[PDB]
Amino acid sequence: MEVIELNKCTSGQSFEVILKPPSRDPSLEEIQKKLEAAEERRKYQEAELLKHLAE
Amino acid sequence: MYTFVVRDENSSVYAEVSRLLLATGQWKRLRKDNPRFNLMLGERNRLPFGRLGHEPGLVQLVNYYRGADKLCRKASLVKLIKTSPELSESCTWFPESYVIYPDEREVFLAAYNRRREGREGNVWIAKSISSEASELLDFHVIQKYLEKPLLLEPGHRKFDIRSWVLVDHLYNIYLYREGVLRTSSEPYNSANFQDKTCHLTNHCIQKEYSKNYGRYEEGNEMFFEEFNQYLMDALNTTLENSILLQIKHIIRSCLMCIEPAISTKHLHYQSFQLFGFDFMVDEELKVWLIEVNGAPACAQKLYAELCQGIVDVAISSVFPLAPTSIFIKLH
Amino acid sequence: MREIVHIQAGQCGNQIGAKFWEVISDEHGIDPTGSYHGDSDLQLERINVYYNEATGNKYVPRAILVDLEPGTMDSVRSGPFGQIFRPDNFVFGQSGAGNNWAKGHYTEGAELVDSVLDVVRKESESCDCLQGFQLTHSLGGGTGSGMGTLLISKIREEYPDRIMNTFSVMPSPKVSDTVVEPYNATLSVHQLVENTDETYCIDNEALYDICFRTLKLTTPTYGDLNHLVSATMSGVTTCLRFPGQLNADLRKLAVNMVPFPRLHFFMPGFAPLLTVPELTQQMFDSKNMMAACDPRHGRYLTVAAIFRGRMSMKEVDEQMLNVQNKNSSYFVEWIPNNVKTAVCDIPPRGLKMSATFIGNSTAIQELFKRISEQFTAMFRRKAFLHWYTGEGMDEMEFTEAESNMNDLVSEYQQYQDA
Amino acid sequence: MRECISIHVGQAGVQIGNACWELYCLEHGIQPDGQMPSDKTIGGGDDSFNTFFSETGAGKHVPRAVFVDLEPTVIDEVRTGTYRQLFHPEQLITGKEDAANNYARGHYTIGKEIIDLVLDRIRKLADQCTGLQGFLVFHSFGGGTGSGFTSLLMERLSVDYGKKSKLEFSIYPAPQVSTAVVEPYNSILTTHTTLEHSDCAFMVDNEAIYDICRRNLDIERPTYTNLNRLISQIVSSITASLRFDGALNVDLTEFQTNLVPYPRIHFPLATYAPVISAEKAYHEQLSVAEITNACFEPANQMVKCDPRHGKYMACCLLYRGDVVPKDVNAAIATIKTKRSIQFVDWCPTGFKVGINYQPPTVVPGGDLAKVQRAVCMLSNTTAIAEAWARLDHKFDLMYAKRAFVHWYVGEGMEEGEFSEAREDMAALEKDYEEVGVEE
Ligand SMILES: Nc1nc2c(ncn2[C@@H]2O[C@H](COP(=O)(O)OP(=O)(O)OP(=O)(O)O)[C@@H](O)[C@H]2O)c(=O)[nH]1
Ligand SMILES: N#CCCNc1nonc1-c1nc2ccccc2n1CC(=O)c1ccc(N)cc1
Ligand SMILES: Nc1nc2c(ncn2[C@@H]2O[C@H](COP(=O)(O)OP(=O)(O)O)[C@@H](O)[C@H]2O)c(=O)[nH]1
Ligand SMILES: Nc1ncnc2c1ncn2[C@@H]1O[C@H](COP(=O)(O)OP(=O)(O)O)[C@@H](O)[C@H]1O
Ligand SMILES: [Ca+2]
Ligand SMILES: [Ca+2]
Ligand SMILES: [Ca+2]
Ligand SMILES: [Cl-]
Ligand SMILES: [Mg+2]
Ligand SMILES: [Mg+2]
Ligand SMILES: [Mg+2]
Repeated sequence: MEVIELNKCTSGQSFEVILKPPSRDPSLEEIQKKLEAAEERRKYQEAELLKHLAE
Repeated sequence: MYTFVVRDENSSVYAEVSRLLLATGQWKRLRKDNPRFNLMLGERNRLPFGRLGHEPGLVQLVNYYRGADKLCRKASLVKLIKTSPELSESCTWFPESYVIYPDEREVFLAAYNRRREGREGNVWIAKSISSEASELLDFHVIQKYLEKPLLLEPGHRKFDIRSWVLVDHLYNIYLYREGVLRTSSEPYNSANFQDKTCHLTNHCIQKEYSKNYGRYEEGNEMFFEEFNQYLMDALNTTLENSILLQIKHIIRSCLMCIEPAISTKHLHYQSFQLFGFDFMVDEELKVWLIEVNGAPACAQKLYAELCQGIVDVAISSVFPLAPTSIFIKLH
Repeated sequence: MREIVHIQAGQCGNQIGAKFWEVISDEHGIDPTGSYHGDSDLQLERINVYYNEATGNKYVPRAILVDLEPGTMDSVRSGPFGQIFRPDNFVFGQSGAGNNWAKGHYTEGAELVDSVLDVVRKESESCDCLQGFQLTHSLGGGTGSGMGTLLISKIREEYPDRIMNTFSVMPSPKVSDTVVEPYNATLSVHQLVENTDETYCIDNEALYDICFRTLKLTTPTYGDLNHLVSATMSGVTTCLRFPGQLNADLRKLAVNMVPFPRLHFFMPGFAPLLTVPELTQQMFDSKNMMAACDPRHGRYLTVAAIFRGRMSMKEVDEQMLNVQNKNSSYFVEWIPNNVKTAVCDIPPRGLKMSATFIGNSTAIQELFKRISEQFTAMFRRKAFLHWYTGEGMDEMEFTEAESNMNDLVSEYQQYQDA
Repeated sequence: MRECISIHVGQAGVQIGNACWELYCLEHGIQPDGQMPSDKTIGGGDDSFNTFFSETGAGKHVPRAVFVDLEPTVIDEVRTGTYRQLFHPEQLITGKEDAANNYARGHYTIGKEIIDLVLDRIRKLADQCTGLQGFLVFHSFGGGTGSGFTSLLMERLSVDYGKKSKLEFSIYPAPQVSTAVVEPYNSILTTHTTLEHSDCAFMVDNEAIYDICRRNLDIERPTYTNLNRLISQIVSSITASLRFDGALNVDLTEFQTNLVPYPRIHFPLATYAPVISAEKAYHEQLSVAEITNACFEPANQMVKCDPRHGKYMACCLLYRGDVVPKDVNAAIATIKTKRSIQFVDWCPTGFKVGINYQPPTVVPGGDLAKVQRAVCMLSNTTAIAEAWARLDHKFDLMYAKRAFVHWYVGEGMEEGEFSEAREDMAALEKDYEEVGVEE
């Protein structure tokens, strides 16, 4: 049971105890595209509603 | 009104237990996928333990112990005994076993030559029966074959013992006072290991292959009353003294070993389980553990009593309904 | 979302509407003069949902009163809390609708509908954040049914992203005014399936039976019927008016109760018509349903139970689990935790504690099937059709409405076997 | 000294943020007006508490925090609360119309309208940092804003601050603690879109906290205030190393280094002990061994699961109070012989320990009693995948009938995103399995 890396300060201390040894984020553009694509689908469905109500 | 679900249609035991709960009138069977249950009689494989104990205001109990497979699997059991300090290599009631992947490949042969050279009986068995190590490895765990078993007379026949054990949610260990002996009706001959009919006591192979099936006792099943009587008349001893003490010892040893791993004493759900222990006895009246069964079937004669007992000590103890014990408390 | 705009149309709409305002004004501590005299501050925390604040600590209901004849609205103004309403929000004609859907929807109502939308617009324009609208009406008459649904259609056009909520009174031969009620109701429901997010189906048949077979009233009046509705409307809108566990709005209500857009017709319930088990068992009983339907003939998609007053909510949850296990076969398995239990600290007047039921059950198809049968009984012989054809309608529009409700019945039947 | 910016999204995030910053001010001796007498370097300084608090000329200590909600009433309570002076108006951002428990409403519809405002307000806090570490995001899984807007924010943060680390404190949905019926939907959706943008995420199941408050605090019906004050303690334990002098977990990068070997498997299990009711007149103080032993009791975990049937990848012990390394090792040695602790056979079977001599601070008039020693264990175990399993199961039940889907599609979302999100969760469950492998 080993105790490694003991660091003592005036607020406390820390250490490590070994018991057994071992055996492309989306760009700003692409996000804007998704947000605008969903907006168009909303506007499309609303337009279909207003068209229906117009009939 | 308590609610339960049935998720194992093949279970003859819990089919009867299910029948009893309904007969009380205080238990209602829901559809198998209804999560709002008090009691799950779950499936044998891939039981969703992770979904239990997450329903608000619902105390949930299940008929299986998560982790009990370590005791109910051949390879795991051998691995459990050899590695657990509680059981250790100093386990004098479990046959010399070795786990083999198609490991213990070197050690098995290292001990094999220590018996052939010593001219000691070097016959082994492997499943998941030969005297040659080459015939076995070409064919799973390898276990030493008791060449000197206890033989019943008349018949000169070998047998094995089945003990039903119930472990409730409080991890109390109950041994059913009614056990059963499954006997091979063909007389034991050491010389022939090709024919397994006299050497297999298992009913399934016995039911069809035994050319003298049902000769001595019905269904090749002898119960505790007769076997005790035979032991008194033939060997001047009792079933309790000569055999049951070792059986209770082995059961307690195995179940206490895995207790901290499977216990549900402070878990968000509760577990109980019926186990099937299979034993062997040599000519020295010494008991050997064969295997542990996770989903055991009972004997037809003993179905009604045991299944009722399961309700009383494992189910009703958690969910009370609106006097001798058929169990022996081992814990 | 904050502000809700209330609209009441027709005789039934204005009578139940007036009663609803009298009840909640009392609960929020508002007198007929519009002045606040309450003891608690919970009454004023979300009072702006139904009330506008005028200068002088006066609270004026954000309500709009509509009818094609002054008769009922004259009685409202002379009623108890008749002076609390904004005089400019009284919009009425002189002709009447003659219990004719076509008159309210196509001819008489079309002439008046614009001036109503003017009042709606004025109220909406001075809202911090409009939630949507609540409409009270019957489906059996002409104004509330015909013009009411016409109103909803044009409100949706001008406010396509706001929630439309209705308290709709279903007609019944037990409490009937005219024989054309099945025609009027059938035409209205089709409008409701397309143009509302939430409809509280208030069956006059159920209201009558409750007054008769429970409250022991030999000859129930409309006042007796409206007493049950007032209590129900107060209970279902509690989570909107008061701070509580839910603390919800119109959209959040619709989201959690409506798994499929067309299936948004609810069975309300109230108790008592006291012990917690008694209060819980009673609220899930058919005898307490405001829609004459047997819940044990259908399945619950979603359920909301709201408790009022002071009680051990531990004991409630136990009883809620209790009634659920009794009715375990009447809930769907494919919507986990579809039963909501909620509490409000403010009890209604005259009751120490109460409970309100709001269920989305497939059993409500019995209501639409009942209306459909009465519709077909007359329509197969084209009876009383001349009242409608004389207003410009033709038989095809009736056949469509008949089909649409049959489809609605089929849609409820689909999820009853799943 | 490297600064940390905290972001609180939705009702759950904000209300938890309130409890945490209330506790932070009590731990660092900061009065509600922002004045800190013990601090001598007026107007600045690079002390450990400066990681969370910036300073003004009047000796005022301002939390490096941003509260965001698509609805005013919750944050309005902060504007008028006890610590109203603590926050500058620009830190508190409110909308007028929430997401109605709809992920799509929070992410797409309402999200795009306010996302640019949030970033600019965050940018202002970032510009006041000499060396920004990263972000601590507080939100719920179930809420429309907490799920919808958070995932959108996490994407933009990865764009504008690609080098910085991002940690999550996420509230897992529990039917007993005020849930919407569609919260399983929102949980799966937000996890799938946030998964590659979060370096480490601490899940807190409301169910676990609820039962702990009932069992240990004798509160029959725990309120959000009860739950949040307990959660704040766990949060405080985790962030203590960033706010106080120490050597373990000194920066956000170390959390990933010490707890997360595989990037996708970044959900450490948190276990806290002890929790004692303040109403309890006669209480006996628990020892090091006792509180350390409790770290392996499921009833003390932030998420209910069984670590005995999984495998550890990492374990961190965070002690506060009268604790010495000697007693820790003796406790661990005893535990390894009684408990079932199995590590993966490609990781060092060990424990990284951190001790802070200052005992846990409790809110005056709170439900928690003041103890002399407490411990928070952070263990990355495959057992936490159980929580994903039950969550995904509820998803599958509703989605089979496409229930409530129209509410999401109506906001511009597609059915494809549902299946896309679920498959990733299916892959995530599979990742955990690969790691923690009649008769
Ligand atoms: N622990 C804790 N959980 C909370 C708190 N507030 C809400 N929750 C949980 O968060 C989930 C709902 O998310 P909310 O944060 O309330 O909703 P939101 O993020 O504001 O998004 P909206 O739908 O727009 O309101 C529920 O499962 C609640 O249990 C809180 O103060 N403390
Ligand atoms: N708790 C909390 C807040 C979020 N839950 C919702 N917010 O409003 N309604 C909600 C909600 N959740 C649900 C889960 C199952 C069944 C119904 C549910 N409801 C709907 C509900 O509570 C309600 C209450 C009063 C009504 N007149 C109509 C509906
Ligand atoms: N519950 C209830 N139902 C009513 C009331 N008044 C009328 N009704 C019902 O409403 C239908 C008549 O519609 P009504 O509102 O009177 O005609 P409208 O003025 O054109 O809307 C009939 O089926 C009545 O049973 C009332 O005060 N309470
Ligand atoms: N060590 C042994 N010595 C002698 N016979 C044995 C031994 N182990 C098992 N058997 C015999 O094998 C039969 C059951 O063996 P078992 O390993 O349980 O088969 P299976 O693995 O197919 O269940 C019993 O009838 C028993 O007599
Ligand atoms: Ca005219
Ligand atoms: Ca300073
Ligand atoms: Ca990144
Ligand atoms: Cl960067
Ligand atoms: Mg009339
Ligand atoms: Mg009339
Ligand atoms: Mg919110």
